[PDB]
Amino acid sequence: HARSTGSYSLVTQQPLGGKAQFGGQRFGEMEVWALEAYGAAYTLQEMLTVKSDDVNGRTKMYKNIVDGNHQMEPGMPESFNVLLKEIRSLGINIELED
Amino acid sequence: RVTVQDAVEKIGNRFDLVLVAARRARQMQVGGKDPLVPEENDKTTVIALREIEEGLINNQILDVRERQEQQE
Amino acid sequence: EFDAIKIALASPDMIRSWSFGEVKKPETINYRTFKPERDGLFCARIFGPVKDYECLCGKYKRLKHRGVICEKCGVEVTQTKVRRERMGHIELASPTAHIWFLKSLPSRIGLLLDMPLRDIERVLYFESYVVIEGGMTNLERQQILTEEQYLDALEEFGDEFDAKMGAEAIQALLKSMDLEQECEQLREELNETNSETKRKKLTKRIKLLEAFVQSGNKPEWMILTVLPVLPPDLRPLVPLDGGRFATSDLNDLYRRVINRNNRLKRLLDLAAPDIIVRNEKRMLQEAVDALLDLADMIKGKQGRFRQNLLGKRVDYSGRSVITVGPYLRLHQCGLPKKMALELFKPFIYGKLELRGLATTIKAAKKMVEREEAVVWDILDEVIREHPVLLNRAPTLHRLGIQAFEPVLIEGKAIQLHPLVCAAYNADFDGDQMAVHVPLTLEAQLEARALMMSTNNILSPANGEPIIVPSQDVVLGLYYMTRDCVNAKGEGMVLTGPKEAERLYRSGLASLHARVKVRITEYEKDANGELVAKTSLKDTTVGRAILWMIVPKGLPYSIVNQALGKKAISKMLNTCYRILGLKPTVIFADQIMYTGFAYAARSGASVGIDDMVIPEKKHEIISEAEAEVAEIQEQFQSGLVTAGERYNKVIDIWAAANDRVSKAMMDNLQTETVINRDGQEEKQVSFNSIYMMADSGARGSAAQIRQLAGMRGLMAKPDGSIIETPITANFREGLNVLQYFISTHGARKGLADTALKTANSGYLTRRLVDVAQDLVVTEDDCGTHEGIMMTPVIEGGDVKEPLRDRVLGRVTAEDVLKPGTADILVPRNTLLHEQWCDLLEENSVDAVKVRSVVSCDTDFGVCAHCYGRDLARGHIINKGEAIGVIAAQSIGEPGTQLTMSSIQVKNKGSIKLSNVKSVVNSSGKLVITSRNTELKLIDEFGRTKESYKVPYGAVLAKGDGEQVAGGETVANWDPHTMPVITEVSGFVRFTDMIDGQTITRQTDELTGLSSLVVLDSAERTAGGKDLRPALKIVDAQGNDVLIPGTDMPAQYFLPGKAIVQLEDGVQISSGDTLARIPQGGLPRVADLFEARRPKEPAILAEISGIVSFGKETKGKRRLVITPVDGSDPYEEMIPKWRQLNVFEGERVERGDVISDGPEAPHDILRLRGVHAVTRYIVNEVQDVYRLQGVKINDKHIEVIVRQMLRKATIVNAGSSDFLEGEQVEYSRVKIANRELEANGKVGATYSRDLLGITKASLATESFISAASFQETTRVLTEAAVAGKRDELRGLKENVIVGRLIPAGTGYAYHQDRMRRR
DNA sequence: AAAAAAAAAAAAAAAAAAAAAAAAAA
DNA sequence: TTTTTTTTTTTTTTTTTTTTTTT
Ligand SMILES: [Mg+2]
Ligand SMILES: [Zn+2]
Ligand SMILES: [Zn+2]
Repeated sequence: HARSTGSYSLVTQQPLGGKAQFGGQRFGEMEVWALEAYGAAYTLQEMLTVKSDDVNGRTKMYKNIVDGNHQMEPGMPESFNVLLKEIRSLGINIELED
Repeated sequence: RVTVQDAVEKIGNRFDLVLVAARRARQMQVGGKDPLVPEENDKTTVIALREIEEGLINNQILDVRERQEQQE
Repeated sequence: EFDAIKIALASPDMIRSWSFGEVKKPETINYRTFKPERDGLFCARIFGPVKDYECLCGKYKRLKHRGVICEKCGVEVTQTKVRRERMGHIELASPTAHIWFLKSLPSRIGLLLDMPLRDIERVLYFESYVVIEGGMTNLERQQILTEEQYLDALEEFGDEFDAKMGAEAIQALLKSMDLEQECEQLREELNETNSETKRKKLTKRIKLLEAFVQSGNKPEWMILTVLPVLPPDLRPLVPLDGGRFATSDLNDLYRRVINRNNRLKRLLDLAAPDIIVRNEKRMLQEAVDALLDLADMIKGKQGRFRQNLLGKRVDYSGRSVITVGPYLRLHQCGLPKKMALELFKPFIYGKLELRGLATTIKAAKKMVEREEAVVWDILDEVIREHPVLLNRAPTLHRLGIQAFEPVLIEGKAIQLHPLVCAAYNADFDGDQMAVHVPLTLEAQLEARALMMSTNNILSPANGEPIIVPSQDVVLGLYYMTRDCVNAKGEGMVLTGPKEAERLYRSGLASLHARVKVRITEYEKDANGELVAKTSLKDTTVGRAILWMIVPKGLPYSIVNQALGKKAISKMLNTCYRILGLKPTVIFADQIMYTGFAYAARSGASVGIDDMVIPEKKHEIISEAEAEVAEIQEQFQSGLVTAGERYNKVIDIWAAANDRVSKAMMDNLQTETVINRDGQEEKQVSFNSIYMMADSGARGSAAQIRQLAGMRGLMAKPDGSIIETPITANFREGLNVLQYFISTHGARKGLADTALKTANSGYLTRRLVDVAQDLVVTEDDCGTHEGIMMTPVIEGGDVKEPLRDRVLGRVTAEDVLKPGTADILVPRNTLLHEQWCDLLEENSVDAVKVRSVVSCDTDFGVCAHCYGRDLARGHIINKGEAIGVIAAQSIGEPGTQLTMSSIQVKNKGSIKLSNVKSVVNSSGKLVITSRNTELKLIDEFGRTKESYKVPYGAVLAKGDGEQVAGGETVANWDPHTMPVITEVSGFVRFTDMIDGQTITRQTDELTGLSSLVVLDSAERTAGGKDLRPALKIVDAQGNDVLIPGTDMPAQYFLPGKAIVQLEDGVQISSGDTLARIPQGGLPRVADLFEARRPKEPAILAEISGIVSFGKETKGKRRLVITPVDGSDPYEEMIPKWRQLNVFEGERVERGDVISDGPEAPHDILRLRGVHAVTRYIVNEVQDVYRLQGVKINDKHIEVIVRQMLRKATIVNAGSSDFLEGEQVEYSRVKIANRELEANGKVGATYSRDLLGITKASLATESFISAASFQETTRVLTEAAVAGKRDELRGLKENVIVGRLIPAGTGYAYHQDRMRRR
């Protein structure tokens, strides 16, 4: 079972799992440790920001790929902002700085 | 390329190798700055690594080329 | 984008600003039209449109009306994303106390107001009252009341005095607190008060209050007044497959909260009685509690931090069952065509668009769907050289993900290089591997330069190659090079390997026949110049054929052996070390090819006749039966006990099992008895099973043993080995009961495997969590301190030589060979195999070497402190994160784990470490020092042995002498605690009161009785204070003066002692005066958590003479008086332990008082950081060595460094720290360094070993801990402290989604930090 | 008929930590 | 008779998804 780009989850814009849904594999905690065990940094950022979470990022990467460019635009993980909003829902005041 | 250990022999850091290779490949991929070494129907990555092996690429040639480009 | 992130507590004004309206309706939609209800949970005019750039009423469906809000429905025509971003709020009629601060244990509001949590809970739950501004009344400010006392206060103080109950009361309390007076009075009390619990609570409160005033916060903010509400998008109303709605409980909780708040407002409008509104307020508080504790969304294995931030599903992925293929090269792996065409679909579309074969991307879509032959050429173009990551399921070590060049192949299985399988721990019984695709040029170069399988042929755990050929290649090679006495082509001469191959393949010559040939070997002994040497070599035909595959540099003798598994492994290691990397990769591919091919040519099958049952099995078994029957009848007659009979039977069964083992090995290994072209000759056997066991392909002597000979003796459920062992073996039949016993043996092993893996996962989890931050940052700290490195001997042969320990590290001080004043190497030069061998031949016994735990690096580790980066030759690079690789190396082998006298052997001189001896009466040399040790220095001069000699031993020889090999010298009596005497003289009865202190017990066997000293309790209290004292006196009766001091020789015995001698008998030096009566993975987990063992062996807290204190006041008190220092310290001891120190002993600080397991914390506070890390690394290394797995000490060392990252202050010094404060070590280090560089003075600190989880919680970066092992506590602390996040480590940056400052990204960080 | 918790199965094993109770004074 | 220390006891953490009861 494989995938290139299909429907994402609603609550968090992440690729679906499983086989019944046309999903993608899980880059789990252990895999992240194994990646950062190397000096591999850009690949991890691509895995967990542009290929899985960043709603605007992945669309732009797709468009660049179709245009022969392999350029990465950082943006920000969507689920990160989701977590920020959720914890702001509690009695917690968290914000971003300069 | 079987491996890039020779590139490390040329640039012992093993990390700036990746940065310079990616910079050269990005510059020569999107447009302009044609590769200076013959290719083998390979992607920009492989030819950039081969050029780093050949020694014509280093940590200074990219900077001086950018400076000359800036000067014009 | 943002260098750092900040956190603070919620304020009503900020809550109002965040929201964009009040959701007054506890409703979903109008349920009369399809227009969502006004100010409902899904409110358009509060949040935004449901459809992009279209109003709810449809007034403006056009972009030109962007920004302008309608009036018919009041919906601001924007993108639907505004619904995701815009929040909401609920104005609560009654204030609500936030619940996280209520049950945090310790509660924030709890100790902030300095009242018990029970009273706070009772007050908030509307079942009590509290005092607000008691004033001139009988009621204290913090006093709480009940309904009866409320009525009493009303009757007596219904005037100005006032009180409340619940949320409003607590809000009034918080609003009516100052902070200046609180801080001042609390500081005064801390300075004056000297009680541990009050002092601790007071300093905790001072820290909380000073942090709060430092932060821009007010206590009332911790009580909710306006409740924020999540954007509707994050709480979607998903309809199930039909006419129904099934969304999260969040919508239900919000509906409940809004309904209850509306009901409370309505009742307050109605002015209901206080009881009904009280119930309403309590219900509203419960509803807010249920809505808040979101926690689960943030908590749990399925929380945002762990399920959606760290471990994130990713596109461009796939998976499949794996399968073998020889034809692949190590730098590439196969790939099913379908997954190739599916993964690179964006890439193929782009390549087709650029190629011009199509214009609209839909044309390329229809092309790929049609499977047009053009698409395959595009696939070969994109796949040309474009690595992909092949990852297995349990990613334990960094090798769990390796890059590979795809090679499109038909089928549906991920073909894998065979060799690399060994690294993955991947067997082909159906395991499923995942394929990921790097996208960007950064990532492609990153995968090819680091994760390519070529770049990883040396493991990070240790220097052993990881590409060790596994099972089939090894058997083929071994069968290719193995001499038989005679065969076709035996006894000729070959001009070279080429015609050897020609002869074998033609069938004219056997694959192996001892024969002389001509081989040319190339050697680079000169300055990197190849020299050719050739001559006649006696070898084997298959061996000569193999020689064509070795590169030039290697010698020839390397392939003149049988080439077992270990031989091939070290042969590849030699190739890697002498010829670099590329030759080794080519050589590994070739060795796999030439192993599989000749294994195929061998036809090494296994039939049932390949395992012969030795004839002695029956006879050995029958003799064993006769012996066990004889011992059984001997027990029947009563000559022995049941235990003695059991032990005897087990021992003889073990001996018979060994006999059968030896018989079977003799039968197998030299089975071959064939002609030599003469009469007869024996040779190493060609029996199939023996070949597959000797080569090391599969199994070993242990495994073959139960295929032919008896299985031995299996364990009944609890290891209690049955006295009727399995007399049968697998080749023969097994009866029913023997199989039942084997099931007993095997089910426990399977269940072990399962739960052991479960636990090892969590051990690795903690290990990586506690060593996330450490990233190599500095080349060298320029520090001279280090740890001593020596070979390890437990009391026998050396378990692990000095070379293995020292290899790959950086020396701290110059090596001083025993040619004293000979500078063998510089004091700070790296060490590798050549220098290691030079030290070895120099016979260097101990070396000072640099360790990360000693490094003076700031927020990191000095590179030279880490030495050689395993998995690569040269030294560590600037950046490569050591913490995660070290944690993985320590944790991965967790799966492999499983949950008298001395006879000196070698010949050498005798050395005594910590020597304090005396000549006994017989003339032998006894030891009067508990901590003395014996070294056997070989003739060379090095330490080849070391033995712990207990107190009062026996020695035939003396110091500085020589003992032949095997000469028993060390011996002692471990039964009774000796009372040996230092001097010689008469023995009186001094303070031996008979009838009150002691008793007379008669030895019935002989009649020669002996005085008996009872304990302190059994006798009278009057005799309790009367000490039993044995004093030595001279012939004249005068006291004997011990040399070195004026004190006489008096000995004080403990309770339950048996005094041997009587009055009127002289005693020599060293006479016993009284007969004194007397683990697997969990061990590693306990060790790294650094927990107090069951019996915390207590060491000497301070140097000085020792004495006893108050007796049986719960425990016995020992007081050590320093000779020149201060005595007043005391030590309580459970006196029922068999202590080691007498009453008149002078010992050094940190000397064992009661033996047993040693607590790490006391070891530090008594020995030192180097000593405790030595103990930890040695013990865990012993645990791993128990199973044979090898882990380089550096990883344990760095983990230990992280475990002690925290420390405590002993004095504030000229700084502004609190003495009772407890802070990160490097913080005080840099502070005191900058203070000392100036004219001021520094402070003093004591280090402590916080357990791996404990030290992990000390991580200042709350984001790390907020994602690790808890959310409640970490978030509570971050909120109260208002701790800004620095984003320095590796885990937090992953959460933020920016480049990790570990590998390549480090350079980028090195740029960004340069900006500021 | 409408609104609201979990008292309504559950316990193991072990550990960390907080609160209460019991020595042992002067 | 009060107060500090230690011990003991209670409670809260550590690797597949909600009806019945009351007003
Ligand atoms: Mg398997
Ligand atoms: Zn409208
Ligand atoms: Zn250092």
